[PDB]
Amino acid sequence: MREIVHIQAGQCGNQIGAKFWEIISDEHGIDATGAYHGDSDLQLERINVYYNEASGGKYVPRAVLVDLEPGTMDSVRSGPFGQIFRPDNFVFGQSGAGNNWAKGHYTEGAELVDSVLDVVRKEAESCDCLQGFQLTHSLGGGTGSGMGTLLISKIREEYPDRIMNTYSVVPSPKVSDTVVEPYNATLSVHQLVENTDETYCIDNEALYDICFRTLKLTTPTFGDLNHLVSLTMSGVTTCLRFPGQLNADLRKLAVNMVPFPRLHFFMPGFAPLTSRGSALTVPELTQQMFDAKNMMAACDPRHGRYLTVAAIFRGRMSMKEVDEQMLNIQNKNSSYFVEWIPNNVKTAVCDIPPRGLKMSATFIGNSTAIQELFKRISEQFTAMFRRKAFLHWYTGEGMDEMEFTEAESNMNDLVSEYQQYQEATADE
Amino acid sequence: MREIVHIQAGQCGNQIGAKFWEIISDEHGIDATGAYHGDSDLQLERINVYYNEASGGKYVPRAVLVDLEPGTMDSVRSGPFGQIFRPDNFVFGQSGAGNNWAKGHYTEGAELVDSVLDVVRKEAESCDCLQGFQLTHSLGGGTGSGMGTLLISKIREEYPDRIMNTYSVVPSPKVSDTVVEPYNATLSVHQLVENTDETYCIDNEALYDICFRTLKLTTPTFGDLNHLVSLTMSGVTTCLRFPGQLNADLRKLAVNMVPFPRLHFFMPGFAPLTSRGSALTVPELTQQMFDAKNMMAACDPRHGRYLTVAAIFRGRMSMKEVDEQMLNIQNKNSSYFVEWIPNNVKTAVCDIPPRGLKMSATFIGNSTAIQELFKRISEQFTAMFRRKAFLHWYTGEGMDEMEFTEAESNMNDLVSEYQQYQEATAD
Amino acid sequence: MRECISIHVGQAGVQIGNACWELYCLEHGIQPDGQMPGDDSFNTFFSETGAGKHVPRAVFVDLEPTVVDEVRTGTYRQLFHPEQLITGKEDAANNYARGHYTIGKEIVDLVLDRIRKLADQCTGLQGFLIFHSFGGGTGSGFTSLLMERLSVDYGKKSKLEFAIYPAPQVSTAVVEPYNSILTTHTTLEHSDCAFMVDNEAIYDICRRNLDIERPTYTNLNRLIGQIVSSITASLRFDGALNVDLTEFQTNLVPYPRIHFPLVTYAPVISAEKAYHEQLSVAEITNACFEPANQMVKCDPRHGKYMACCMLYRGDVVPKDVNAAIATIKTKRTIQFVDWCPTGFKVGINYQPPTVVPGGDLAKVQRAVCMLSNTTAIAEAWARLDHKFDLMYAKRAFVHWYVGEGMEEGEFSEAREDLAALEKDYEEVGMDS
Amino acid sequence: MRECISIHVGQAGVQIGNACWELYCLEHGIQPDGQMPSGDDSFNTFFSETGAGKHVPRAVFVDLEPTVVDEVRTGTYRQLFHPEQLITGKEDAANNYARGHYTIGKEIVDLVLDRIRKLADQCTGLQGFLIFHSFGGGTGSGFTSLLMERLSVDYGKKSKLEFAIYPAPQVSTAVVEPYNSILTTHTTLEHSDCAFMVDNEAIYDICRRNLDIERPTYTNLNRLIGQIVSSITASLRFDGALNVDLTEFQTNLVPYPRIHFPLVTYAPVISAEKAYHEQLSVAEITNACFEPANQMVKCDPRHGKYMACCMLYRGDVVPKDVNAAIATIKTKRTIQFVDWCPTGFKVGINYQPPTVVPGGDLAKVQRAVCMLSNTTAIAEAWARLDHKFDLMYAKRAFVHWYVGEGMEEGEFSEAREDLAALEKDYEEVGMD
Amino acid sequence: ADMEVIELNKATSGQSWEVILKPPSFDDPSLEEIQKKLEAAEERRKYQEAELLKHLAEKREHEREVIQKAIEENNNFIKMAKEKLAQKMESNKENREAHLAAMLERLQEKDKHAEEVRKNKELKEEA
Ligand SMILES: Nc1nc2c(ncn2[C@@H]2O[C@H](COP(=O)(O)OP(=O)(O)OP(=O)(O)O)[C@@H](O)[C@H]2O)c(=O)[nH]1
Ligand SMILES: Nc1nc2c(ncn2[C@@H]2O[C@H](COP(=O)(O)OP(=O)(O)OP(=O)(O)O)[C@@H](O)[C@H]2O)c(=O)[nH]1
Ligand SMILES: Nc1nc2c(ncn2[C@@H]2O[C@H](COP(=O)(O)OP(=O)(O)OP(=O)(O)O)[C@@H](O)[C@H]2O)c(=O)[nH]1
Ligand SMILES: Nc1nc2c(ncn2[C@@H]2O[C@H](COP(=O)(O)OP(=O)(O)OP(=O)(O)O)[C@@H](O)[C@H]2O)c(=O)[nH]1
Ligand SMILES: [Mg+2]
Ligand SMILES: [Mg+2]
Ligand SMILES: [Mg+2]
Ligand SMILES: [Mg+2]
Repeated sequence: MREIVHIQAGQCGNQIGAKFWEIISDEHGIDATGAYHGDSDLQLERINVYYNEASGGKYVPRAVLVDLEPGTMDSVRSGPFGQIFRPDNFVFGQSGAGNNWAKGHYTEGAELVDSVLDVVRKEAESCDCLQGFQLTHSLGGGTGSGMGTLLISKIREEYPDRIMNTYSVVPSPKVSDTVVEPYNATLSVHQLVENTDETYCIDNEALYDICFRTLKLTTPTFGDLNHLVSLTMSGVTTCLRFPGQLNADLRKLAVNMVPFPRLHFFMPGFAPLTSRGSALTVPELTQQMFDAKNMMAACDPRHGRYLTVAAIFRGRMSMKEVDEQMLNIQNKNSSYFVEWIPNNVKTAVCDIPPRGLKMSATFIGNSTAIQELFKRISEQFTAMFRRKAFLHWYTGEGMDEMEFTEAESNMNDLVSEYQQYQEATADE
Repeated sequence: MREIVHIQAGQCGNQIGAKFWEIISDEHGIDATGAYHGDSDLQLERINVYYNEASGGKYVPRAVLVDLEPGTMDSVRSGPFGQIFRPDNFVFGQSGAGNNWAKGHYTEGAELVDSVLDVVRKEAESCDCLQGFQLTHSLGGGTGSGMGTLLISKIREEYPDRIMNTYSVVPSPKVSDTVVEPYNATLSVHQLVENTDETYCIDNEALYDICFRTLKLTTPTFGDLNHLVSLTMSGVTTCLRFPGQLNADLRKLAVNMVPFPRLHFFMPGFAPLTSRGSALTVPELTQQMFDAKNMMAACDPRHGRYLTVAAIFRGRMSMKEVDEQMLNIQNKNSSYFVEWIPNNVKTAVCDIPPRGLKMSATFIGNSTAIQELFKRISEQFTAMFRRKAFLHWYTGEGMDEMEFTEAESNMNDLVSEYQQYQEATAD
Repeated sequence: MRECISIHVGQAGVQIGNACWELYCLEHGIQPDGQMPGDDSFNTFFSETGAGKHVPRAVFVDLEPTVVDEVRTGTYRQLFHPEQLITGKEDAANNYARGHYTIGKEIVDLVLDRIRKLADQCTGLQGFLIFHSFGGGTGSGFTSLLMERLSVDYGKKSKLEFAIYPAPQVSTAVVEPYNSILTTHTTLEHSDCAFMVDNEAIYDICRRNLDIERPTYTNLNRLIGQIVSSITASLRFDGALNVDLTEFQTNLVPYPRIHFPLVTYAPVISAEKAYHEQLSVAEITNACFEPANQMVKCDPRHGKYMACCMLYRGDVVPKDVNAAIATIKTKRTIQFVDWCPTGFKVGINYQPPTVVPGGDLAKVQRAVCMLSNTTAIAEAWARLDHKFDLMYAKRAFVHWYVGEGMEEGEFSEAREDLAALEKDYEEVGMDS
Repeated sequence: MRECISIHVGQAGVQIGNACWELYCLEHGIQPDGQMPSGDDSFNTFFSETGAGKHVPRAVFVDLEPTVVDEVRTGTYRQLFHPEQLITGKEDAANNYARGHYTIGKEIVDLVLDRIRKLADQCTGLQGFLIFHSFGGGTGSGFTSLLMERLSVDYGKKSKLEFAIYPAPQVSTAVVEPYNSILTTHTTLEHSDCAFMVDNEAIYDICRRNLDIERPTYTNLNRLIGQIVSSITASLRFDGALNVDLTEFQTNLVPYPRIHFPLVTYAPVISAEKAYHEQLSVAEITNACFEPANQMVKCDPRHGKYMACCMLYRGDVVPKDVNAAIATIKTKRTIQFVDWCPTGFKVGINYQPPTVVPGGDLAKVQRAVCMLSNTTAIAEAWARLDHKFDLMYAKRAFVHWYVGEGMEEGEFSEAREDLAALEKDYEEVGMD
Repeated sequence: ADMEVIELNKATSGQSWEVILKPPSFDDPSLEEIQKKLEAAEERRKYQEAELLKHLAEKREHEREVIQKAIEENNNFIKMAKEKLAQKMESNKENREAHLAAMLERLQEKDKHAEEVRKNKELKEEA
């Protein structure tokens, strides 16, 4: 369990993926040219989990950049760490997906899917011990959602024994691009329930709310949203790229976090909440685990019960203090953890804080409260589906109305399942 | 839709036809020899609609001059602009039609009809894009009425897809005392109802009245009546001869003006009303649209309802003022326009005024009030037909009494139809 | 790549094409001879010859040669190859039956042949942009025939229209409501999206905002060209946010028949004044919901929005756009249907709206073009349908169509279809 | 000669082996390169000798992943071991027993047995095996149980003694550790002769309390574990008199095959940084033996009954003082033994003094003691583990991870039923 | 005081003995078994992986069925558009020709009547 192959698909997937690569490069002391200029051995100990070592001292991200349109690829190449990427790993079509899941999954996406598999196969065969795949994408558009989910199932066919992990950006009317977002998201959730092992739910509703309410940004932009996403992704991957005992690899994390196969949707949390232009004690950080204000999915952790939680503390802090505060947070809030999964909160402490901060906390939660996010998508979906609004754009691509009823049913079943375990008692 | 072939038949047709050719030649800067000596580019832009370009820079009217008697043809040749015409295009017989429609349509006219078709075929085949035919003739005589209507049906047979347009001079007891004029006119109306696409009704009753009452000419002559006809014809063909958007060709005009196939009889209007030896404002010009005194057909526009109207303003005037005044004239007179044909009044403004004037207005009206002109002909006809007076003039030529009953019925039906749509409500 | 073929039909379609292609040349630095001394997105609308000259991916068609002859002899006569400027001899005489059957059938194959040759030069054809009036014989009849033949030759390939809605102030024919209903009926099934432009709205904006006493087609087409250029700027440039032919369709069309967006444009400033100062992003965004700035006369307060697409251009920042749209979301006067959770597609291009030197429009720092699907646009169909009924009840002018081989049943079928469309806008505006 | 082969399985087994072998080297005067500048020859039971005069541990270090063993391969003692005895795979068991037993373990098991066979070939009087492993890890649980099964086939009557790490939340790595513990105990019950359990919480708390270490690391825990393992094996590696052979462990501590889990107690555990204190007497260290605070497994011996007690004294200890110390303890305390066993202790004195790693957390003491007692009170550790198993298993939480590796649900029922029978056995044995 | 000490062993580095405080109140697998169990587990692991691939193959077949459905629908739309237009163009051609044939039949009849009038004029004249 060493190498991870990263895939970023569509406008959203490429934007948050480029931001991920720039934060972790800074943390690992890697410059825009792939050169290491750090001052710690912890920075290079697990560098191979995400980077390949190329000709003469340089490190190249094991990343495949995908889109059905070239514009997004160009903006990444031009961006801050654009030249760090392997040029042969940029795979793009010319047609675009027209913000249509059916075009990404069945038509134009199917035409470009083989070109992507060939690049990810080259990266995977190069691995001494492949952990699996990490995909960043949006659920609201056409390429990230439709083609990204098509890629998951084609990779599932060739690598059925590897871990499939996603960072899935949930659409919100608060920061919306297209009218059909609830259809594209529902058709993607249906695919993620069946084919991924771990999905981090990155909700644009929660990110907009953090920027507006907490960071006091009257008019947040994608840059403000993506600054929170980059800090969150740096936090959730801490275990994978620095030496440590707990959840050090994709399979060990899945085994610790997923008690039931379909319930693999995580609610990420982060403290402190910062803006792009600029404190915090151990008890203050531990408290944010139950704070809906610090959640990256628009759900309240106090509304459900945590099945499992991974808490990651970063920076110079006392491990003894972290241990004391974590025990207190579980004992004081006993009613928000399922009683039938003993010691279900695992804590890890890393001496290297994220880029720009001196201390931080990141929470990977598998909470039954995530059903609120799925219910919100379901209600937006039924509002359109009841009237069959915009359906000709999907049926025109060869889809049947039946696939919509099936995607909706599966998602309502998933909500019903979270509710079933939220109510499940130890005394059967 | 480029070239128009013009035909003038009989004494009246040749007289008003020659006058049309001299007015439009002056407007287009063409002299009696066919030479252009104008100053404006608008004068030559659509010169090909009526003129052929001959050897050297000369322009020759695409006109066929027809008569069963030679006299009017000699008069035309001698007249002003007589030499402009193509000599081979003068087709004449020697016999005459004796003010008898039967002689023009069936006997003498039938003998000369082929000689005419020979000349019009040569003109029509020379056209890059033939619009159709334009005929000037009288309805009360023998040649213009009988032979002119025979020509329409023969030309129609060979060119069924072309527009057939006439300038038809309606008889009046005021001008012409040749007693059988109601018979010749009725037999011609019957033909025009069935075979023309657009007929401008030029009424001698209205022309006589304008000269006598408005122009104060105690004894008007054909020269005085024809001065009004020349100004009116210059006005109605403005759209065909000069660059413009509205009614630029014969078919576009017909489609805008004729809602029902048989109701293609227009009431032309003109302001100012001038003598042969003589400027109004925009509001003054627009008012004359409802003035019976300015109508070339002896009908009152306020007596009926306009199905469609084309208003043509010529001279240096504000298009904004014309637009304001035209809106006001239809809003104030809403009861005189049929409600079930929306926006049925189309206005056009041309910078070139007619010969002799600085500003003018011409109105092409398709009004239900034209039934007054047909009723007048019908009553005169029945007065004679009831007694079978002069019938042997027509039966002697091989005609049956049945053709008379049929022509009369067709005309009464046309009156009944104008009345039906005058009373037709949107409900 | 991502090519778009422009088809201009009849006098209105051709004269509007004149304004558009002149403006695209100015916007991309292309000289009238096709030469240009790097974005490269303009290649979606211009092909390139071996000699380095740029040629529009366009066909100009008219059944009469007068209008196209002005292009053939004008400033841009070297920009187009003569094979792409197609004309017959006789026009459709403001008769749909002549455009579709009698006169159109004689030139239809030639037009398709030239479109086929333009399509051959496309590696990723998005579809077609068809410009035509609803009123003219060629604009109505020939476009309907062409739409039908394009569906046979290109199947479901995207077909979007720019249609001139008739207005009495500049109307050329009494039968225009007949031609409009017949062409809408035939075209409904073959069009994917039709942007309607009411001549009275363009006329009144010219009078009010530009101080032009009696606007001519020159004035109307300069403004129309500005709007068409705004709609195609996302295709011909690569800005902060782009939108292709497919993205317009997916966002603006919820049901196949409901494909008529309302176009709004701001700011329209007279080349005079100078003391106009510069309008903010919020100011130009607000103006899009004002009925005075609409391309079709109708009242959006009497209707409900199902989709709104904002096409910004010039000195525009996404932060400024989001703040402006946020204030618009809170407007009680701007109602959306309940089955539409989100109705905002934003696109931003950095290239300011270029104006024709010597023209009536001023050089602004930022401008916006909104495309909105509102049920209020059914008011334009109701106006047209009523005028049709008045004439058809008496069979007034119907003999002109029947004489060309058309049947009266086609008038009944066409009107019944538009009556169903009126009911569709009513049903779609209902709450669930 | 009485040779013993040590088998270190998984991260816990390998890291504890590091501490054990470092301490044995210190105790026998062996340098990290295997040299010893040479008491008695008993050290040969744990170290073979090469032709070059170097001493090599009779040990195999196994992990399904290479990170932990790689530290041994590159560390200070990289010359003490030959690379053939440090065996690693590429992919670990991902904290899943089924993965370590049925999937990954299956491919490396033969290689490990082959290397064990080669170490056994060098033995003249092989006593048996000492297996160090965690209950919680996928390798410590799954691979050890697979290895125990094959060792029973290849070495019929050879003794197998375990040193097993009981899971503790303070240092726990996985939620499913109670599943792995019950599954490995079930499969290993029949193949082990004696298993000395070590609760990570007990040693974690002794490090905090006795050594003043705020947040003890595995380095601190294993240094302490190493002292206890050294105390137990001292009579095999030195010419001792109690538990001098492996078979003697079953004879002295195991009355029934299934009840093979002795409780280990150790005293004194003194901080190295302690201000020069007076040495603890024999009475003082003996009394501490009977205090729950000094136990390796958290449980209450007051709630149970002893069936065997072995006192392993080390250093400056006289039999007269031991007997006086034991006499007082019986006088004051209860020391309830089961009715079929006599109340009494088997005492052993190993004169070799207690050795500590220089620079470590433990002070060098003059005398120390390690008690091994088979008490029914240890069933409290099984009850804790069994309850956590039941809570998760009732909901089939995490079970899909095991079934996906080829395991059947019936194995969970069988494993739990077997540990329910074990709980009943401790109850039956303690009855009278 | 009652404690029975019993010497056991005494060696170079050790000494051992038993201390009695009170007397008591009351006086194999096979390689084949292992191999059978491990192979059974491997077959279950392989069976579930094989069933997963069979279902992923069913999703690949569905993907082809939707693409084929899209292509058939576009071709059927072309087929319907082609015959609707061919029917419309041919009906219109029949109608326009019928209207123009009827108008030339009317004109022809009028010309037959004209020669019939000419016939009567001739017998009225002469005689
Ligand atoms: N947080 C965040 N959300 C984004 C970003 N870009 C787009 N989104 C969201 O993602 C959804 C749209 O998905 P996209 O990935 O942009 O679509 P696409 O795959 O590029 O589709 P095409 O344009 O057809 O190629 C919406 O709900 C947006 O709010 C970004 O940079 N950050
Ligand atoms: N306005 C006008 N009417 C005329 C003129 N000449 C004759 N008319 C009218 O035309 C009718 C008589 O018809 P004519 O044209 O002279 O006769 P024709 O068509 O030549 O037939 P024939 O004399 O039989 O050869 C009467 O209604 C006259 O009032 C003229 O120059 N102007
Ligand atoms: N905005 C605008 N409208 C125009 C223009 N030219 C004509 N129109 C409108 O189009 C309608 C008339 O149709 P046209 O396009 O001129 O006719 P056509 O398509 O050439 O057809 P025919 O000439 O009948 O063969 C009326 O509503 C006019 O106001 C133009 O340049 N701009
Ligand atoms: N005392 C002690 N316990 C340890 C050590 N390392 C791990 N553990 C415990 O062992 C359990 C986890 O099992 P591991 O031995 O690390 O895992 P493994 O045997 O390598 O198996 P995989 O990594 O899953 O293949 C937890 O209870 C840990 O606290 C160590 O060095 N000392
Ligand atoms: Mg994109
Ligand atoms: Mg005469
Ligand atoms: Mg035209
Ligand atoms: Mg391990």
